[PDB]
This record gives sequence, structure tokens and C-alpha cells, in this order.
Amino acid sequence: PFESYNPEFFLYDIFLKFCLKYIDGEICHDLFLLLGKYNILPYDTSNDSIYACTNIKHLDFINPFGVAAGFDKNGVCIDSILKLGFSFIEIGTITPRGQTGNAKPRIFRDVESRSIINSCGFNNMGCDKVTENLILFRKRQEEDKLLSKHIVGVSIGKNKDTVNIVDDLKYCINKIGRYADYIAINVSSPNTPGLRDNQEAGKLKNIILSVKEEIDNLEKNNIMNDEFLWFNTTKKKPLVFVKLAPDLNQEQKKEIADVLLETNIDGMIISNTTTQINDIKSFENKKGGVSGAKLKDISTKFICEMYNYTNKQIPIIASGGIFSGLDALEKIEAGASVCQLYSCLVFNGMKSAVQIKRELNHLLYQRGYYNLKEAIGRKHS
Ligand SMILES: Cc1cc2nc3c(=O)[nH]c(=O)nc-3n(C[C@H](O)[C@H](O)[C@H](O)COP(=O)(O)O)c2cc1C
Ligand SMILES: Cc1c(Cc2ccc(C(F)(F)F)nc2)c[nH]c1C(=O)N[C@H](C)c1cc(C(N)=O)[nH]n1
Ligand SMILES: O=C(O)c1cc(=O)[nH]c(=O)[nH]1
Repeated sequence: PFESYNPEFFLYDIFLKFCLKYIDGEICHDLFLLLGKYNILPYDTSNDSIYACTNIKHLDFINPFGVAAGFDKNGVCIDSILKLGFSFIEIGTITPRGQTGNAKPRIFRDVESRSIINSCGFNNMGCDKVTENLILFRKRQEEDKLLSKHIVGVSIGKNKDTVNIVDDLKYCINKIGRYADYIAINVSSPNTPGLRDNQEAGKLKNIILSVKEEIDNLEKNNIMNDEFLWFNTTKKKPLVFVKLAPDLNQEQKKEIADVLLETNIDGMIISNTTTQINDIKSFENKKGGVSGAKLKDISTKFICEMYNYTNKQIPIIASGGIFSGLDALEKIEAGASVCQLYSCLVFNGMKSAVQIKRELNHLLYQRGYYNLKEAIGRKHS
């Protein structure tokens, strides 16, 4: 861990736990984003093992760890976050018009249980301004050969007061879609009234098909233009993922799986935050969704259920409680092709990607796997 740029340089751990103990979470997160905006975060100088690469269709992840949605909501420090050692980032969730979200305080951390609860409310600058931030990343990427394989997806949602979610989803596709490697459809935030109701099978089917049709029309209507349409990493139209909430009964889970099979979604993000956790004293009488270690078992079990309900035909992006290489292998053996981190960055900080990639690599050795892909879904059978 040699010199200031190394993500494991000893000072970052001391700065981090001082922050966790004494500094409001909103301030800590703004500080992290400030360091990133001015490109003074440490960066991972390692070249990733080829034996831990993974793919979802034509998306070739250089390593299996990305940053989950809601961390860089406005796409203002994509480069710096990726250079910590992540292979991709999901920016968003964005909405057509900007919004400041719900009233504060709305973030609360519990270091002891490595857990967060939040009622943020899709605070973002709006689709149009976030699109400009992503365009600036894409121009830098075009000229920095070292970012040319990193992936950026965009999570899209609805403004709090919109009546038909589909209008807002189409609006985002038509402005930011051409710059995205994939689109994550967010029907699972706990903090926008009515949003989770769109996980009902009938509504969800119409949402998926409208989104895919809007993406396919983007292509049709611009194939012939002098500027190439897909200004992203893949140079292809974005894949479509759905992000699911873990607070569903089994019948809802089965009915959603049937819809995902029929609509040919490209992947599912399992899962968003949970409202079911009642046993954290810090968070008593607090509203919102719980992230972190106490979401791990819940979301891993959800991965197993959905891998089997979709008969292993729908690739899985794992989110929830991932801090260690063992955590990550649990998600992968459960059915996931790739992992997203959020809480790990809050409680482990700058070394998050370095550490968990090293832990996973050693673990793939100790368990005799030739590569990560061999481990996907191996819990089953
Ligand atoms: C403060 C905060 C804001 C979040 N915002 C979003 C969001 O805008 N869109 C989304 O899909 N998920 C959002 N999430 C959910 C995370 O992306 C992730 O799915 C969840 O926190 C579980 O992962 P973790 O246990 O590693 O933290 C947010 C989570 C937190 C803690
Ligand atoms: C601890 C932490 C870190 C790690 C870190 C920060 C500062 C430093 C420093 F030493 F260099 F300064 N090092 C490491 C990043 N983020 C948080 C955080 O607690 N975030 C809260 C939960 C939040 C608020 C919102 C919101 N409005 O979205 N979203 N998450
Ligand atoms: O912005 C938010 O409130 C939010 C969205 C989401 O999808 N998940 C979450 O935990 N918070």
C-alpha cells in the first residue's frame, strides 16, 4: 500500500472510520464525490485476472464488481469511481425532470451492523443534465484507451408526480439511451409512492415491452445518420434490465419470472433495499429501505428463487450485502453473473474493489474453479 494514490494506503482507513463515527452521512458522501470530481481519489493500478471476467450477452465485464445505482446519481464522477477498480457503474436513478427528493434527514447508517436505511426519493438533476454529464464521460473515454472497456448503465425511473410511468421511461430512453450500455428499469424503490405496484405482472409486461420498443425505435429512426448512434462502450443498443424489490410473496415472484421469460428481458438486478428488517435499534421509527449486511441473506435467497423460476434463462446482477469475496461467491454460486456494491463502499471505503477482487481470486483458486463463469449457478444441482 505505497504512496497516496494506492486505494489501500493506510491513511484512508483512518480517515474513513473517523468519518463513520463523527461525520454526517450526507457530508461523507458529498466529500467522496468532491474528491472524485477533482480526480483525487486513489486508483487501482492492478490488471485484473482474466479468469474472473464475466459477461451478460455482449457486455464483457473486465472484472465482476460494479457500483450500484444511487451512488453517483448524476454521473458526476464516473471516471474516478471506476478507477478505484470497478468494471462498471450504474448511474441514476434519473427522472425526466430534476427533483430534490424527500425531506431530510433521510440517510442513517449503523456501523455495527454494516447497514444503511434511506428514504431519499430519487434526488437527481434530471435526465437532460445527467445526459450531459454522461456525454462528457463518453468523450473522455473516446480518448483514454484505459477506460475503453469499462461499462456504464443508466437506471431510469419516474418523477414523483407522474401518473403513467411509461411516459417518463420513454422520455429517458429518447435522451440518454444512445449513451448507455444498458438501461435499468427501476420499479422497486421503496421511497416513491406507488412505484413498487408496477411489479405486478400485467403492468410490468407493458413496461418492459414499451421500453424495448422505444429503444428499437431509436435505432430504426437514426440508423442512417452521419453520426453513429451508439456512443457507448458496446457500440450497440442498450440491454434492458429490471431491478426488483425483495418484498414480494412467492406468487408475485413466479408471475414476474413468467413475464421476464415472455418479454425476453436481458437481465434482472436482484435486489433493491428491503422494508422487512425490524431488528436494528438505530433504525427504530425510521422510514425507508435497508441496505447492507442485513440484506445479504434475503437478497441471496431471492437470487436462488428467481434463477429457478426463470429456469436459468435470465442473467442475474447481484445487489445486497456484498462486502467480501466469500459474499461475492455466494451470490455467483446462487446464480449471479456479476455483483454490484454500495454499502461496501460506505463501510470499507477506497480499498473496496482492490480487496474484494483479491479475496474472490484466492477463493476461486481454493475451490478449484478454472474461472468465475464455471461457478455461476453452481449451488443448483
Ligand atoms: C443512499 C442510497 C441510495 C440509493 N439509490 C438508489 C437508486 O436511486 N436507484 C436504485 O435502483 N437503487 C438505489 N439504491 C439501492 C442500491 O443500489 C443497492 O441496490 C442496495 O443499497 C443494496 O446493495 P448494498 O447492500 O450493497 O448496499 C440506493 C441505496 C442507498 C443506500
Ligand atoms: C462513509 C461513506 C463513504 C466512504 C468515504 C467517505 C469519505 C472519505 C474521506 F476520508 F476521504 F473523506 N473516505 C471514504 C462514501 N459515502 C459514504 C456515506 O456514508 N454515504 C451516505 C450513507 C450517503 C448519502 C447519500 C445520498 N444523498 O445519496 N448516499 N449515501
Ligand atoms: O432514491 C431513493 O430513495 C432510492 C431508490 C431506490 O431505488 N432504492 C433505494 O433504496 N432508494
